[PDB]
Amino acid sequence: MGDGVLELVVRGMTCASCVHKIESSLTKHRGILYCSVALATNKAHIKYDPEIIGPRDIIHTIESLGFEPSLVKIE
Ligand SMILES: [Cu+]
Repeated sequence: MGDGVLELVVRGMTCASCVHKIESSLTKHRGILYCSVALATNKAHIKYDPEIIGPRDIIHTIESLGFEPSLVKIE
C-alpha cells in the first residue's frame, strides 16, 4: 500500500529509440504503474510500487538494457 516514484539518471539512453526502449521494456514488469524517461536531463522516472520491487531491481533491469541508472529524484 502507498505508491512511490523515483528518478534515476540513465547515462547512455539519449535518443527517441532509447526512450521507447526503456519505456516499452519497463511497461510489463509488475510494480510499474507508469514509466517515462527524458533525454534532456537523461533521467528515467519509474513509478514502481515501492514494496514488491526495489531500486536495486530497477537498476539491474535498466542495466540489462545497456544504460547506467543511478537514483537521484531531482525535481
Ligand atoms: Cu537512442
